[PDB]
Amino acid sequence: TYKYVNKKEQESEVDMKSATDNAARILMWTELIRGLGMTLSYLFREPATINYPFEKGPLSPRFRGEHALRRYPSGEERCIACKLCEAICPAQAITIEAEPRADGSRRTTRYDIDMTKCIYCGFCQEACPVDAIVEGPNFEFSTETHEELLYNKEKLLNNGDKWEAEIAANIQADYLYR
Amino acid sequence: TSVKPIFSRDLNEAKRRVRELYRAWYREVPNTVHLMQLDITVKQGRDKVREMFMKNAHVTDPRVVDLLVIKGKMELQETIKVWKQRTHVMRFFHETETPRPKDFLSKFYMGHDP
Amino acid sequence: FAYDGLKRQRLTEPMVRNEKGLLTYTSWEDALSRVAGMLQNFEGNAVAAIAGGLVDAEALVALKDLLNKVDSDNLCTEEIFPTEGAGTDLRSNYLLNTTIAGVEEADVVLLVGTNPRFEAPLFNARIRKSWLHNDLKVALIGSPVD
Amino acid sequence: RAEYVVTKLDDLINWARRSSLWPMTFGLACCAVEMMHMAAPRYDMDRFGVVFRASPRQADVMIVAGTLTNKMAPALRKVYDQMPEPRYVVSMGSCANGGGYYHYSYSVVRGCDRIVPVDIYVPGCPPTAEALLYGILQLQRKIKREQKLKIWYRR
Amino acid sequence: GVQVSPSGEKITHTGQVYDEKDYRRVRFVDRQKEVNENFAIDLIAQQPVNEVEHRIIACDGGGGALGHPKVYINLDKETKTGTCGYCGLQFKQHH
Amino acid sequence: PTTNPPTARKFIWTNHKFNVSATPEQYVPYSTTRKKIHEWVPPSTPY
Amino acid sequence: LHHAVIPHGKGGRSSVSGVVATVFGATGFLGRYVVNHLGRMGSQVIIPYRCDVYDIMHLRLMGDLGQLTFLEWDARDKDSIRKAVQHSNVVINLIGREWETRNFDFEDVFVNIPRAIAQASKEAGVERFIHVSHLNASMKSSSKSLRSKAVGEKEVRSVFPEAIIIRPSDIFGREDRFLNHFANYRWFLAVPLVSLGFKTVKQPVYVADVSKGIVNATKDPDAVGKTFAFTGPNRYLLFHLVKYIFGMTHRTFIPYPLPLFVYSWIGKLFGLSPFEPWTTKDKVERIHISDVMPTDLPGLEDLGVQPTPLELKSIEVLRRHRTYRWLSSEIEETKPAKTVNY
Amino acid sequence: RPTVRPRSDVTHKQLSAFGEYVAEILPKYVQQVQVSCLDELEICIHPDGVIPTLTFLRDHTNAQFKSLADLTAVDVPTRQNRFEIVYNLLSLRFNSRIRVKTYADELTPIDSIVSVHIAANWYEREVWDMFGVFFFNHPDLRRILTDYGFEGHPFRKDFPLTGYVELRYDDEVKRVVAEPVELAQEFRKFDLNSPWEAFPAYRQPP
Ligand SMILES: CCCCCCCCCCCCCCCCCC(=O)OC[C@H](COP(=O)(O)OCCN)OC(=O)CCCCCCCCCCCCCCCCC
Ligand SMILES: NC(=O)C1=CN([C@@H]2O[C@H](COP(=O)(O)OP(=O)(O)OC[C@H]3O[C@@H](n4cnc5c(N)ncnc54)[C@H](OP(=O)(O)O)[C@@H]3O)[C@@H](O)[C@H]2O)C=CC1
Ligand code: SF4
Ligand code: SF4
Ligand code: SF4
Ligand SMILES: [Zn+2]
Repeated sequence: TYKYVNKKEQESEVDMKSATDNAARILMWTELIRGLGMTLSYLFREPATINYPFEKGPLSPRFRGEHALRRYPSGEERCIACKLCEAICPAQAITIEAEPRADGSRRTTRYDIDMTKCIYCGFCQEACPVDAIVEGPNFEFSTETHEELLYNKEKLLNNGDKWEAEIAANIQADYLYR
Repeated sequence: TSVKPIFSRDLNEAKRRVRELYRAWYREVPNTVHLMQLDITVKQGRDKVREMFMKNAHVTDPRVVDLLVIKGKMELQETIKVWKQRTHVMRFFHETETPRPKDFLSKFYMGHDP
Repeated sequence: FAYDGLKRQRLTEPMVRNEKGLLTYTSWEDALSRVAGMLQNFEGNAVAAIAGGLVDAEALVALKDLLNKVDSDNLCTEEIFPTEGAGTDLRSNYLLNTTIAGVEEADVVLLVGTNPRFEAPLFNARIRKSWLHNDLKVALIGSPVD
Repeated sequence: RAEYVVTKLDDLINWARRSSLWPMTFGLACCAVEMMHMAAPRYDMDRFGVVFRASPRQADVMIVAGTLTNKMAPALRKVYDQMPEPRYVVSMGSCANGGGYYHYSYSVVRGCDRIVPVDIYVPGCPPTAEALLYGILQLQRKIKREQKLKIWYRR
Repeated sequence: GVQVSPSGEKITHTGQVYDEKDYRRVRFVDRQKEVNENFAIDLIAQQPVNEVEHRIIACDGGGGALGHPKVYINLDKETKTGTCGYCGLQFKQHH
Repeated sequence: PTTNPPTARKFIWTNHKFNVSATPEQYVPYSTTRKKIHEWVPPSTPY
Repeated sequence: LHHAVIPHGKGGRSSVSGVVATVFGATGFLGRYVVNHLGRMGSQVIIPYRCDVYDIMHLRLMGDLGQLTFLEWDARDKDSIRKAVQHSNVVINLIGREWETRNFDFEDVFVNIPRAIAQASKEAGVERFIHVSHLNASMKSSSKSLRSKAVGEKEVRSVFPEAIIIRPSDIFGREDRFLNHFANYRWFLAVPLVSLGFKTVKQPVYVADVSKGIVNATKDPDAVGKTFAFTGPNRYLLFHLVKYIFGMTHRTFIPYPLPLFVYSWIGKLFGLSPFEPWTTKDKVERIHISDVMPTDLPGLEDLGVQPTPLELKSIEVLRRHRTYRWLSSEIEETKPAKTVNY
Repeated sequence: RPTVRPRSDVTHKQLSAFGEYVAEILPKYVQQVQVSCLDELEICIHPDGVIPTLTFLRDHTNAQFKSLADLTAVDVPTRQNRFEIVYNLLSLRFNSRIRVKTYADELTPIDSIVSVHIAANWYEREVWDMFGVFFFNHPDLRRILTDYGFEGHPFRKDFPLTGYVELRYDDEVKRVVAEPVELAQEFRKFDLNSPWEAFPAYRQPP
């Protein structure tokens, strides 16, 4: 199936009624007036703009933004230093050098994202078998400097010690889809 | 060893092809300094042309000299035209990186570089 | 499990003795200058070296050729080996002249009063491999060890 | 009094520079698509006095969207060195901040900051058009808190 | 358990405090040091021991899909307690 | 969050901070690593 | 030294040099090159600014991601010098404006800034206090700055001994105050230079020669007190030094000689400018005190640099001052100056 | 079978039949026509015979392949002629694609098909820029994608992932100039390559 878009030319011996119809399109250029009334149809509409800091537009629970390290309901940093979250991070952004915690437990001494890296792809929150690293719904965390985007572990736990009321609602809204 | 040549035969025919190229830079260094504003006088601009030809003299294979000419015709087509910049042509000089000491003794007052 | 050792009590900077008598930290420009001063000064037979343990077969030469250019042979090592007859000569008096694989192709082993188990532990394993498989008999000479 | 007059002049001098700042018709990558959605009828620049003028001489801020390659880099500082010098800079993306993808490639500069100095950094691979908008509202107060006549009086 | 070093900086989960003779303490000048006050070494210790009835039992983190792949412990030791490597939750056998 | 409020977990913050941009009370990176090497201890005993 | 002041790194731009340094006057002309020659090789460079955050943007580059950290201060307080030089191995002094401000005079700037620093720097425990006086400033000079820039050269030695003191000549470079001074005399009828230029022998020096000299002075085991003098070759004469400029800058050149009876008073007319003045009482007189012969001092060549002649790097600093129809003129052209040995 | 992409046996005979056709019509410069499980055809040739089997495939009633799609150059540095140079073509008339690949050294060029397929004016230039395979009889060979002073042929596997130079602005000379490469993270080559063939009897017997 194919459809011609510009193919109508056939000289039908244009009658004098179909001439003025064409000779008044020209000499009154009215096809354009059908455009001026078309833009006049929109100043009388409601402009879709929104007062940003007072009206921040709509998102969804899977909007992935600023990373954060979640935490079990009884402290206990939810990371267990697997290293299958830098083995997949394609931007090569994460370095999670670890040790035994001196409790005998197994936790990070090091964790890192270079947020000037971190394509914000979601591979690390879907790979984490424990739901430690997530990618929160922040999108206002711009910075005046380059060093404030090198979130190591203390800027990134306490970040997860901030949005956990707001993360878990979205994680609870989505653990059926994943 | 019964290999296929390109743009030449035994080396003596592939050095006029090199001199025809030196025959194009030496007349077009004074042109570039005029066109695009450069600090160079003319002589440290031309001496660099010889410096970058008196780097690959150790070659003894026609096909290789047939090939290095071509890349020079690129970078002359890119310089007789202003597709390059002050930046790109004043990149040959290596003015920034400090020339590391060739001598043994100072070469490991910094770095494990054999 | 000794890789913990390469990150502990390990020398980093070139130190040098102080006007008080303590060790300070300085640069290669200052230490080699002091060492070289005490090598252009004393020469020949009062200038010597004691290697030992964990040493290349490359620094042994450079440390040999350096001290031979000030005509010294006092190049010594920590653990004694004889010299009374053909000590350093004739490379059959300080080697496994048999292959270490050769322990398989053998019916007898006299072990002088040493532990292959704890001196070169894995020369004892070929002995155990050749203790089990091919019927070998051993005679250890001195110091009963388990 | 003189200081109080100068603080208010320096608070009044900036109201113009921060309200009517005219960014520059940059591009280079996906990130630039979100600037269009910040010119769109949802998050309007023009409501913030922010207007695309496609020449630096008419400009007041560079918005660097996209991978700043090594071939584009002379054309990026040939352009930053064509404005007047109340000039500001904004680095949209993780390709422009550090080179997020392509940090280890050979034809990519590992940050807009290698070349032009920057006032603010907007992260996000495609930062939401409401995330440059948070930045060029933050750049819009980063020079509300500049004191250019105060430090002339005490000098 | 953020406890200050004799220099003045704070200690993290891990002792990492820059020494007094270190040059990389400038970066906190006119600034400060983001350090989490809630050490998981202690909060997990501030948590009782589930004195369960069975010898082999299960741990999760409150939701099978919401964390902690389901591993099982052997509670034969009465002296020590059995723990999951994922959380730090302790258990006992009661008999 | 008046009729569907969240669950509190005795670590979550109570006093939320805005984007600390260029003031103090901002972020500065570390090397949270425990220094991974140990050099030597010269004695205070000459010979 | 410690474990991270170690220079374990090749070259620079991501390496270490153990040159954690304070450089106070890094908002102007010389310090922007010093930071460049420290940051390029890999070095933390503490840059205290008293000024606009907008004027320190060009210092945000020439820094490899953590080695450039800034902080605020003012000369008229304590506890803002005892924070910069705390975590340092090196300190560098580049302060000095060119004139008297309403609040900081020649003595408040060339004597009391190094004194407070160098004392506040000796207490911290740093090893080096590279200081920059100005050559021709012994004492009893015709000016008022150089009569005070030797006072600082003594009030530092009496405070922080074993300090390096560089005494450079009159410096030139892009956005300088030396060649771009005489270049802008063309806005008037002509150049009013004294005695038809003669009786003023000058050997200027390029910035990077000074900066590469400083950066290598903060690393040698030498220079534990050695004074210096960064002067450069080609000891020019002023009339021919300016004729070179206005042949390079092809506008025109005619003298208009004067005594100091008036040419030091015209500076007092332009000295009545609340902004950066075009001339002063004393900016006229440095040009005319400028007379020296090198006697014994170490200099550049025994510090790491082979200095640069003005014959070569003069395009870059005067190519702007030209008109179209001279905007490309090839220093092949333009008749190099006459150099005097004496 | 519900997850295994049915083989569709019909269009594997159509192409293999056309494979013998292209070989016996043209024994010169042709070796091992092959056709994969994926129903697509491969006709490897000697590099002296490129144009005689691109004009043929552009100008022939039963092999109308007048539209070029790609011209790659695969690097395999375990053979003399490392640069395999792959053409792939398309019949509007037959709705069939094909692959016509060749070989080359670091110095054994291949004549250009710009007369046959003008589309390869730039696909050849990038192969020169990326790999360094010269092309006889080509209007304006030169770079497209790399810088104007980029010494190197980057897609050569000999070339490092981050190159030898990187650029930055030098206030002392007021230009974006190069000093050699100096990383901050050192790209961590991971050893993700398992044992365990995964494809037995689809392997290399010694
Ligand atoms: C009784 C006996 C005596 C009577 C004697 C009098 C006899 C009658 C005279 C009739 C005159 C008819 C009107 C004359 C003007 C017509 C001009 C004209 O013909 O324009 C034609 C031109 C198109 O030309 P062309 O190149 O051929 O394009 C078609 C190609 N397919 O068209 C164009 O290209 C113009 C397009 C420009 C559009 C710009 C938009 C204009 C915005 C409109 C403002 C609206 C308000 C109007 C205000 C008016 C001023 C008060
Ligand atoms: N460049 C030249 O022509 C020559 C200079 N010298 C010497 O070299 C050194 C460099 O001076 P240069 O940098 O060239 O001159 P600048 O004009 O560049 O001034 C340098 C810095 O000094 C700072 N400064 C001056 N006075 C004060 C003050 N009272 N309180 C705080 N900061 C102050 C300024 O800070 P802000 O930017 O905030 O004003 C400026 O950044 C000086 O010792 C000078 O005498 C010697 C020979 C030639
Ligand atoms: S995958 Fe999750 S638990 Fe494992 S190291 Fe990464 S963040 Fe920690
Ligand atoms: S979101 Fe993607 S790019 Fe970002 S840290 Fe996670 S895995 Fe890496
Ligand atoms: S950061 Fe992401 S969206 Fe922006 S240019 Fe790079 S790949 Fe495109
Ligand atoms: Zn558990």
